[PDB]
Amino acid sequence: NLCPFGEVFNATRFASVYAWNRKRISNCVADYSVLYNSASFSTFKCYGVSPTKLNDLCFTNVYADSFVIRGDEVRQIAPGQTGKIADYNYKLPDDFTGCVIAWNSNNLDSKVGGNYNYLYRLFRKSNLKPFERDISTEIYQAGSTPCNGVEGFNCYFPLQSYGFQPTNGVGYQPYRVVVLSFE
Amino acid sequence: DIQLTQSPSSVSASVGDRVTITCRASQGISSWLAWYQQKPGKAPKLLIYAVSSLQSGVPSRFSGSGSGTDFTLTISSLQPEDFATYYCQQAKSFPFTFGPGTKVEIKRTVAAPSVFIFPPSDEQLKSGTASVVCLLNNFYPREAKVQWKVDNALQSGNSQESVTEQDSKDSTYSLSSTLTLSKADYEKHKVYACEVTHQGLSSPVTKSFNRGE
Amino acid sequence: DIQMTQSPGTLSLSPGERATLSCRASQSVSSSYLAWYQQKPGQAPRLLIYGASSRATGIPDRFSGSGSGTDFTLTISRLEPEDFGVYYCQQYGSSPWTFGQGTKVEIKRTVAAPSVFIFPPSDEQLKSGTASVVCLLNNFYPREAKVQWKVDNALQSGNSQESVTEQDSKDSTYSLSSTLTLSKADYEKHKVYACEVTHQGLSSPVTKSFNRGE
Amino acid sequence: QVQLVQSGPEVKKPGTSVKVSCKASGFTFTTSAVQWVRQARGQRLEWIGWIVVGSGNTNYAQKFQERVTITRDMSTTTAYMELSSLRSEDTAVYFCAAPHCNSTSCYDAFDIWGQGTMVTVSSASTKGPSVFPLAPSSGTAALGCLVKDYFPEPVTVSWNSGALTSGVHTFPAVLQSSGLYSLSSVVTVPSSSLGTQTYICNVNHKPSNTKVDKKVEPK
Amino acid sequence: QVQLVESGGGVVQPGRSLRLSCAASGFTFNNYPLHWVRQAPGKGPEWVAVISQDGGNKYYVDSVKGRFTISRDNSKNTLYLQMNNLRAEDTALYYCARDVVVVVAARNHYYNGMDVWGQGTTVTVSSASTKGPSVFPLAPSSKSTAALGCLVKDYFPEPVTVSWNSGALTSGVHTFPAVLQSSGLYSLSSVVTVPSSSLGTQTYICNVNHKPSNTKVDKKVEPK
Ligand SMILES: *[C@@H]1O[C@H](CO[C@@H]2O[C@@H](C)[C@@H](O)[C@@H](O)[C@@H]2O)[C@@H](O[C@@H]2O[C@H](CO)[C@@H](O)[C@H](O)[C@H]2NC(C)=O)[C@H](O)[C@H]1NC(C)=O
Ligand SMILES: *[C@@H]1O[C@H](CO)[C@@H](O)[C@H](O)[C@H]1NC(C)=O
Repeated sequence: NLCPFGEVFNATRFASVYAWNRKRISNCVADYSVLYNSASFSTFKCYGVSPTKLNDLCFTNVYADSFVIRGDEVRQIAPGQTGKIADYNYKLPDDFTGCVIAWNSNNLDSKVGGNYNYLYRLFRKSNLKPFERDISTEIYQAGSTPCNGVEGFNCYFPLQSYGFQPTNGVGYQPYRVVVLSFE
Repeated sequence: DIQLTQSPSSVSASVGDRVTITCRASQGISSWLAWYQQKPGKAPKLLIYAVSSLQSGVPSRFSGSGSGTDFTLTISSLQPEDFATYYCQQAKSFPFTFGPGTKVEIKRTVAAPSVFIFPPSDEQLKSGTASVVCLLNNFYPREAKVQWKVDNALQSGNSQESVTEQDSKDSTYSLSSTLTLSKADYEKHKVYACEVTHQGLSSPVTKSFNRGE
Repeated sequence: DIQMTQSPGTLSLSPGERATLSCRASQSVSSSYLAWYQQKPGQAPRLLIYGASSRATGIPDRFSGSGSGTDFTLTISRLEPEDFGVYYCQQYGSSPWTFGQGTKVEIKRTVAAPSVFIFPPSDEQLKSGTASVVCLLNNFYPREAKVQWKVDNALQSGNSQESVTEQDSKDSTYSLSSTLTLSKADYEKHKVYACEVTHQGLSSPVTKSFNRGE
Repeated sequence: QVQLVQSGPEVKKPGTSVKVSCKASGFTFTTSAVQWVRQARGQRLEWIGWIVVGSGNTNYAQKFQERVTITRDMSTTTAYMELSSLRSEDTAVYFCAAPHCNSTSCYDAFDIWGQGTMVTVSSASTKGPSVFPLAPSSGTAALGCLVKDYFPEPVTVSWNSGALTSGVHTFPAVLQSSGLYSLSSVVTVPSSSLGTQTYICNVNHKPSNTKVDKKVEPK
Repeated sequence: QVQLVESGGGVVQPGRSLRLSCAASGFTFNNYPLHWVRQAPGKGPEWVAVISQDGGNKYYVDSVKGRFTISRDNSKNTLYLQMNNLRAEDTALYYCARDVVVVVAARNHYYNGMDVWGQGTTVTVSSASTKGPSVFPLAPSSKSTAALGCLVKDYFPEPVTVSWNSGALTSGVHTFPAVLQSSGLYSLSSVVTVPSSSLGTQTYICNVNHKPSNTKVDKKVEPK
């Protein structure tokens, strides 16, 4: 009785951070020891549960949230963080019990001239609640004058493209992130 | 260096048919692939970019799909101005590589080639060179095999072929094969023949002549 | 592009009067995307009114705004001495965010004739091989003034340049400086150098001259 | 201090490029926008283009689509304006303007403005001015100084080291066909004081480090 | 109209140089990167080089790396390809093309294909001397609809133009593409199918025109 970890980490295409995808995993034995021992994963950090002592633990359900950001933003996928991703795209609660795994995906998600497939929310009037998912494309009204669906001064599109390039700095290269939560 | 392979290499379709062309990449290239249409004597024309984004002006009967290593170009109802060679190009990294192309050919009835052989002219023999030409006129399909035999001796490496584009009137092809010998070698033999095997011919057709007569 | 035209070109008004400036668009524009700016010489533009009728922060309440569509108005109820400058209107709704050509609000005054002075080229400059004769028109109103150089009764053209100061903050007059430039060779070929000044305050053109040497 | 500070004066040869900086302060740069406007000496305001700070998206005018590219750097809270292939027609003063915004909302107009950046484009070289005296003619008399042949702008002129201000007119400089500037500064004084009051104009030209104090004499 | 016109091609010996130009009009030139694509006779297109909008980035295929140099003059709306140390495998028709700029969320993304192509300019790298063709008759057979034609043999460079009876005879004419022989000269055949009855009562003249050598040869094709 194994798990779909194979098709979640080694998936062909990931989702944008603003439209983060969630896979549900309930009752299947897994070996998180081959992942902690892997140099492929640039980030393996767990909260509320030790990353070493992980295989013994048992919880009723496991959620696998996956998305793509850039390297400088991987520090925001943690409880009590602030920034573009944490405030407007993906917020982890303070009492989050799980792990955050990330690896550099430059060879897959970067294109010469810039990739147009991965977006991130740039404007929002209020911060996201923990595990909230916002995919609305409403024109952000930054001023008092109401936008009527048309962009302009103080009327901007809420989503922006990363424009991933292979020549970008490693801080700006694409990173695929997988967030495991245990309830 | 990203390679691209297309299948099939040729397609014989008719007006209204649903034609699908595939493009396979040696590595995953996400949604960064384009499709081009090219007619003889003209620059390539962009039809689709980003897998499934129809270029402005291209009729909606053209469509595209795919992701990663496999991509598809579909023509719902083929129109007469769609018979051309189609190429797929990836844009993940430089160098931008193209596919080998797939030629969309007009389907028609099998027609056997009319075979004619021509001895070298007397004026050319005065130049010290002899050229024997074998003409395959108005046939279908394009596939054809020509063998030169000099006194029943099969030749190899001393002939060149040339095929016309598909005819705009009868959708047939024409082939011209030239055997080139020196005047010394040409006058050492008597019988010159080109044996033509073709799909419309139940058996190889041979046109010959005897040097002089 | 949307063309913005302003009027008047120069608004000559007395301190304490009510000023009215106009801003015209070549097509109907949103009232919430028009602004009025004030600019003083050597300074950056300063936002006065935006949204056609929304006073900016710190702008006095004597500044007002009205209009809709293609016609807009900037009204100053009581004109203060610190308000005499240049005013621009810009629409920032449809790109490009075009500006108007500007309206100069000057202090109106009574006609004052200029005091005219002529200056021969200094002996130090003559040592350099070039001669510069200067004609000063001092403290006059209105700004319009005409200077003609005459060298041995020969009217000059194409060898002179003018410069006008901003309106004075105390007597509301302007000053003009015109420079005639000749080489040392051509300067010594003539004897009488004079500049003729024509102005509204002069009943007839005034001529100030000097004799080369004496 | 809701501020918007720009680069210093620039003097470039024709055919080169200039990049003017514009740094924000007081408000949160990340959510505002910055437009660029130029003004030639004595001309109107010409809108060049604007940029959204958060996204970097740009809109340019037709007349600047070819040689201007507007950028920004949210780390250094600064926006830039690159002007390629300079020519004499580009000699003007360039302003940057932005609405001040907090973390979520913006002002409804361009209320914050920069001090302005003057860009001079010509083949001229730095040169100090030659100051010649405008002597008074032999109840009120006029005298002054001729600040001739300098580059680039500007010069500053004072009379009696700042003591004499009444009746002083320092005219704006004209650009001669030689590429150099000429400036005259005059003062009107009573005719009686000509023999018992020394008049000295103080000409300072910072680009050439020239400090000339010239005394005007009644011949 | 959006248009790209290239020029500057021609015949050149191996090891020597050539400079291609590309004249653009109908679009803002400096907002688009530009590609050079070549296509050998009978083969598919091969991307050669690209240059960014401002000229700061340049990429080349390994085949031309170190020999070719791409450049652009945004003030003149002109693209250039400087070809040095040319080889035989450089012979192709050279197009200049405009980059496909994908816009998502008002952001531009470059290097996504080529949408506007030029007509192409031909370069030919060969050490062969310019030579007009010999025109030999392919006489119709005695009894073997009959076929006759002309053999246009040994000419350089491309192309020739072949008409029959000064263009009056067009029905049934097949002018084949030329083959490149091992000698470096081109050979070509142009044939026509006619009724056997007309062989003794209708002359057939093929007209071969070769501008590079300033030769026009007309050959009378008659039965033996
Ligand atoms: C961020 O600012 C908005 C709007 O502020 C307006 O614009 C500023 C430039 C300044 O001129 C303010 O005086 C303006 O009010 C704040 O939103 C406003 O909040 C008040 C609170 O009661 C409300 O009455 C208004 O309707 C709101 N207006 C808008 C346009 O939202 C907002 O609270 C500020 N946020 C923070 C964190 O300070
Ligand atoms: C991913 O693929 C690698 C091989 O490339 C394999 O070793 C690894 O176990 C895989 N992991 C998952 C989670 O699919």
